Amino acid sequence: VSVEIEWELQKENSKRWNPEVQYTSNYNKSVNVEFTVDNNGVYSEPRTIGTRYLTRNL
Amino acid sequence: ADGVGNASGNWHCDSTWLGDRVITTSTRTWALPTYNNHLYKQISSQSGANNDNHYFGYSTPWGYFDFNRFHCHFSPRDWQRLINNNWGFRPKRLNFKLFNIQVKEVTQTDGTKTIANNLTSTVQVFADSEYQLPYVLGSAHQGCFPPFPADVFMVPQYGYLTLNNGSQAMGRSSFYCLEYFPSQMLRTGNNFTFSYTFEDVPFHSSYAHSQSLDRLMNPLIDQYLYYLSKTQNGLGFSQAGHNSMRDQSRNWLPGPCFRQQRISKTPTQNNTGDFAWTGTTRYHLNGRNSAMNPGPAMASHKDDEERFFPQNGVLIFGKEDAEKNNAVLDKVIITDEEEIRTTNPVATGEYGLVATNFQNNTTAADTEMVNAQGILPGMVWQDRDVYLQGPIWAKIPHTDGHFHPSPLMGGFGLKRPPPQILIKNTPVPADPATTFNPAKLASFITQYSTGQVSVEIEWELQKENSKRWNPEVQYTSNYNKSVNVEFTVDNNGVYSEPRTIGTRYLTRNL
Amino acid sequence: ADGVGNASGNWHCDSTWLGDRVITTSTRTWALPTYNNHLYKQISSQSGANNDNHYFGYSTPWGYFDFNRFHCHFSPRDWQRLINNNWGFRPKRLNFKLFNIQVKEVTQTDGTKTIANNLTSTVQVFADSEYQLPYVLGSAHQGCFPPFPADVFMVPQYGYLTLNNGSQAMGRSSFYCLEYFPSQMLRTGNNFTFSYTFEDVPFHSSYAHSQSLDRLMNPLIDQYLYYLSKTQNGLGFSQAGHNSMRDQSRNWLPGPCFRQQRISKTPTQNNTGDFAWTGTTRYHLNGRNSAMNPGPAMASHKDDEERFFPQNGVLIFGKEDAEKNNAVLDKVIITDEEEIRTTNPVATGEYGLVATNFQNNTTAADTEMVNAQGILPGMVWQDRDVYLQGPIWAKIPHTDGHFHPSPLMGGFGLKRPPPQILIKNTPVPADPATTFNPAKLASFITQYSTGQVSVEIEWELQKENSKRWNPEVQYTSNYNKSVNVEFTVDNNGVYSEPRTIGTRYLTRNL
Amino acid sequence: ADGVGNASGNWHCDSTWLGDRVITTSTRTWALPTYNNHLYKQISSQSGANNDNHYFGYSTPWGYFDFNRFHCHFSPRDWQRLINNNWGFRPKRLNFKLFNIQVKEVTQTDGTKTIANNLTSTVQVFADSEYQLPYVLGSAHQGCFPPFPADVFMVPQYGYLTLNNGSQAMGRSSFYCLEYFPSQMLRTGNNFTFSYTFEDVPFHSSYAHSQSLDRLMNPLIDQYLYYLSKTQNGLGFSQAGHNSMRDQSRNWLPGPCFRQQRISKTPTQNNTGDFAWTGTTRYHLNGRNSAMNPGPAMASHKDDEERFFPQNGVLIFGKEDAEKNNAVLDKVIITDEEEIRTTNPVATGEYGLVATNFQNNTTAADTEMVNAQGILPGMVWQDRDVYLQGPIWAKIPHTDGHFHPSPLMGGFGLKRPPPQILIKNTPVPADPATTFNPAKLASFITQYSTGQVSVEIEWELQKENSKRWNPEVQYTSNYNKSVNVEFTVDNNGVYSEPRTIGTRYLTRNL
Repeated sequence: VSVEIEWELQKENSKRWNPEVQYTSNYNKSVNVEFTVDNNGVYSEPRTIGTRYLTRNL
Repeated sequence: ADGVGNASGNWHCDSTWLGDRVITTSTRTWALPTYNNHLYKQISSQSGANNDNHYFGYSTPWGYFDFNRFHCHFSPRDWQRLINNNWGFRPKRLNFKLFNIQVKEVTQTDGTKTIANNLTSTVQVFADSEYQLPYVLGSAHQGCFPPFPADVFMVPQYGYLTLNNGSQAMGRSSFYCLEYFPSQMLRTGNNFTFSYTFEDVPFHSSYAHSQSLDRLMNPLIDQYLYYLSKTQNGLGFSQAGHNSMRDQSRNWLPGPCFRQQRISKTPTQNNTGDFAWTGTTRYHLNGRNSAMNPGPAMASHKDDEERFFPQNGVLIFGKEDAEKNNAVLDKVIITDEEEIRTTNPVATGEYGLVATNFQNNTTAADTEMVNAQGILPGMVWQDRDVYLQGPIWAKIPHTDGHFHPSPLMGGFGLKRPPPQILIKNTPVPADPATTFNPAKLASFITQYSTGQVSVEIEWELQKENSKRWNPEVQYTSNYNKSVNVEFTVDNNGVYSEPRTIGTRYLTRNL
Repeated sequence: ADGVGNASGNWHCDSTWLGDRVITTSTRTWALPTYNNHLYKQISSQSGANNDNHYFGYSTPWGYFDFNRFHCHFSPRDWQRLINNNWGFRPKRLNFKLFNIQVKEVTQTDGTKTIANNLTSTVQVFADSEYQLPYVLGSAHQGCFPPFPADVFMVPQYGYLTLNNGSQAMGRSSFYCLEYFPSQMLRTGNNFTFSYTFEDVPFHSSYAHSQSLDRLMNPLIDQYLYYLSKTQNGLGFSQAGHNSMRDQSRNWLPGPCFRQQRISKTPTQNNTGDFAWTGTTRYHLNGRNSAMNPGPAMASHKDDEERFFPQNGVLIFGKEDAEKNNAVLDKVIITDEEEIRTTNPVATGEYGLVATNFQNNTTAADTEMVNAQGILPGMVWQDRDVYLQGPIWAKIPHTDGHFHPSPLMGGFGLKRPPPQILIKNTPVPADPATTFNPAKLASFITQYSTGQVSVEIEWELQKENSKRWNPEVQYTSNYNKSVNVEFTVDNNGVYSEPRTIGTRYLTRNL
Repeated sequence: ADGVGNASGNWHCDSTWLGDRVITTSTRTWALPTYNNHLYKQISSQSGANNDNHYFGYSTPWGYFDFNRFHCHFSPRDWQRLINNNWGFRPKRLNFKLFNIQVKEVTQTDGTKTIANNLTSTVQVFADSEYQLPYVLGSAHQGCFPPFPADVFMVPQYGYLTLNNGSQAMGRSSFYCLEYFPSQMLRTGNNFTFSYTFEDVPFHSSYAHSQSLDRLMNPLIDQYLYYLSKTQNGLGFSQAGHNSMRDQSRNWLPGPCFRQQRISKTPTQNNTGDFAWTGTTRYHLNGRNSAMNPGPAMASHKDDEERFFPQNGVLIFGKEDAEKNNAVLDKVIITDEEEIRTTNPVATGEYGLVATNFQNNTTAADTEMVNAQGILPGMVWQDRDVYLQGPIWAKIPHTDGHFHPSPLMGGFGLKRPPPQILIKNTPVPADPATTFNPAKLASFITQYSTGQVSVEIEWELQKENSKRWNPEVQYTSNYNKSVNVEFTVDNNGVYSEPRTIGTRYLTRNL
């Protein structure tokens, strides 16, 4: 079974000077890589990821 | 843009009444200092402040122009023409111009100040037309064009707030550098012009209802519907009619309310303790309390109660000589929303009574007051009135949802309001050292600027088509003699606005 | 070029992101003194100087404009947009403008300074577009456009060096008179514009490898090739596989290295003597020693050694309040090249081990460390990263030969770089004597100039096409509360860059 | 794509010699199991492994096709035709086809296996043409097309490595899901075709020099230049000539070298200890040591030393019956690079001698050996030879810099090499439960697939234009009688490649 979805995007036009908060992987070493399979082939989603990172004025 | 000896604009101050439109034009003289000694600064509340009062933000070297009050554009006579003859009005478009720029340099010397023209200095100006900066118009700040066209005013300094946690900042807090925008640079020969079109908005309602929501029926005829008129010794049902209007079935409901405390203009009728804060109605947001002022549109008092007003529920203006802090009642002017008592609950009362239990042979029927009531289907209401000295528009916050976005201080809610116009004196360094120093320059020539500014607004009018036989109420000057004439200068040249003037005089049926 | 009362340019400071391009525009206010009291001067080192430090050259009355750092053109947010989303970028073209020229005269008088406009004075400017002058951009000097657009800066003085023998000069030493060039002369109404196109250069690599050069094989499958796995009691040969990756045959070699001394950020782990000079790696040229700083691109430390850094092998920036001399470790920011450890040797280790003898029945096999290794066929390497506060380009020396001319401090090597832009206040003599004197005039009116300068650069971007499933590392602000916001002004108006920001976040396979 | 009873391709195995081109075509029969029971798995080294051997990566359910050895495409006779007649060759283009797909299902039952056709099952295949996956071809792994066209081979399993720190992973480590690519799905009637064009690459040099770099002069004539021929009792200078060739001035230098240990094929001439690891030349990368095998192209031995070979410096192939671990010398075939001794240093010697001090009246002149020497201007060298059983191409790592990217195991360096072709049996679930279970399905029908695969490569040839009078050396079979014929099957049907065959037979001047 296949499903294709087209999504429309709204770009960011901010004049903010300082850097934004951004979703990032941890750069440090670890036993497993987040959002991958383990040694037994089980895929896992370690954490939830929302959408709200960039900012906007009221 | 010609040069030193040629004026770059003329004085346009006028009002033109054309049919279903009125065009106001206003010109004033302004003066702009150097703010913050050219620097941006982080600003925040002190450690000892109440949590409700903490903040974090920045002050900028820029100034900005604010024409967001009705008396910037309408003379008192013009306002009278508007409100006595029209059921509604709204803004349509505007033009803005900055001209006759003059830059001055000030030198302290030994004992006295010396002022001279700096012919080669520039001022910078830009309009934030993409709404990329925090929008501080619409907070009812001072610094507008003065109501009397001969008065000269100081341009206010621009600053803004961002996310705070106590007195500190959060990672998502934003810092804006206004030099990171394109801006026009003006020498004394140059000028700046901007034009803008208002988005469609509904007419402000300048009228009062001549009917109340609970008396919309024909007083001569009974209803065909029945209500429960008797419980004692068995149920009984009756058709309501002219002798019981409180019992008739109806199609609509009064508007929402959030009840406020009741203050008396008679001093002996008030409690003598300190309830100024504890008596206010407040909203709780991220651990901080804010007064809900003025809050939802609600009538100020009911019939024959005109001595009372809601504690935080009405706009209050100062008289010309009023102090900034702890002015007495006689020095302020309290607006009165009584005209909306036909559709809106009184601000200091309950919405109504709701049933709380199940009545039976052994249990009486119980009710309790509802002091805060949100929207219900079938509700109708009027928004707060606008005033000659009150605000005009506000920016609707950019959010997923809002409901009926009429700004609660009154006026027109706009998604894309008139843009902020920012202005700054370009810094002119004093003589630098003759050996290279990498530090940023800290030594500047003392300067300020002055010029004229004009704004033209086209307003659309909604005419009155009433069949009312008897004369209307109308706003009028008093015809009797007096020591001064209202809305004029006194013997010392001080202009004053003696009273507030709303818009609701003509009437309309529900 | 119109005249006194008309601005000759506008403030353009913006960034525009279009598809595979980003256009930065930067404007600043500058001030230029008179340098050297209008004179050219021979300058040289003192007799007592160390031979390594001798020099001979000239200082000129001219100043020059330097925009050769990334933070001149990119706000911190813009830099974030760049590095989180793109695998590479390079400059394409630029425009330069000098405008709103103001010339001031200063008079000492009796007790206080007086400053006035000199409307008829001129400033001279020219771009050395034929590269006829010594090119001093690209030496990482101070005096650039400040990173924060509201700061005002002093234009640095131009000087240069030529051949020296000790403190003396050689017959082939060159002297350049900058008045022997054509230059434009500007009064307060005039402006100057220059445009330039960058030569084709490879994209900077803004990415880290997600593989290391020694792990490029399929871990599931053995090699068909054999290696010598056993010498004891006779030779034996094996096919390497997942359990011995150190033995597999490979196609490529790590990049070159020149080993440097290892410094610890933990104070007690360092020797307490004076090795600051004697510990550095140096090159010997015409009898003079120069530190090799930063030297070849090499990784700063290996895994889990992040407390160590190479003595002369990394760029080091000061914090805002750092002293010029002998600042402590906590006052500086040390860059970290660890991302290139996948292809490049660690700066503080050996390249490897080489065989030194012939083994036999009576003689064991011997090896020794190779601490300096030049290029070999089959080597691959990454160049040093670029930083928000680091340099952009350098002029490739004009020579018969060079190899891989990526400037070692980082950035883009250019045969024909952006030309030097030279500027000077034209001398205005004071009143001469009324009897002819042939001596050159020594008495001048004290003057300085100020104005605005703008530079626009178009950058080409290389997009990321990765099939990586899991999320990338990304540069981010901290989300927690803090007393100040990073990369902003403080309560006194001082802008500061708290940390260095490299370009290597996204990943790519080898 | 017609259906069950129609073949989807024909057997194409041929070689066509046309002028300056040769087209090889190769077809084989393959079999593909289910790998990893359909799962992706994280794989890593054990805790007890040597740091040099740690790794982190993933094994995938996919297989892949590898034709990256010369004997996949050239019969031994064809290779002879190539090397005896041509000075060079390079690949130009290729076509790939997968066809006659058959999917089988296996059932265990009670005592014996049962195999049947699954007519509706599919296999998935795609070519990674954008180079988005780790490229594991070019590591000399097993699993290629077998050299003898009648042999049937198992498709090898695809896996890859990413960044490791010890046995753990780093944030920048990448995970790739191959189902996140588009792929063609084939039932038994379907086929797959792919075509590719090689990028321009230089011809492999199939020739040996008939001159050595140190004898390029005219032996009959003296030089006009002088050298220092006498120091004793005063300096003296002479013109070099035929009797002193070691003293003549020359224009060029031998190629670079990194010296390796010397192993004897005579067992008693070797040390009896364990130097297998400690004797190797190694590079040090991010704390890990890797043998430099084969390393820079260097001649295996000097004249009359043919019993010696460099420890880690030559390709070594197994004889047909060689063990995987600790095979004795008689069971392996050691390649010999002696033909490049004309321009390249011998692998087991020094590059030369360098001066270390300043000679004077009291101090003798000193030199020392240089055992590792990088590139110098004026160097020339030959790259390593290619072999009938050796690799063809390798992917040049994607990096800022590389030098002379000829892969060190031999063959053609390619920025955009022939893409990896990945293939997998689509999983077919067994009967699921009749009540919904959200867990992923763990129970599958046991299947494998088989089919034919073809690859056609067009090669460009560089002809020989020599004026040499005397006959060349040529690769030849032995003409004498023998029990078996070289490069054939034996009485049991085992094909074997008895010896390695290089390309360098014809000669050319320097």
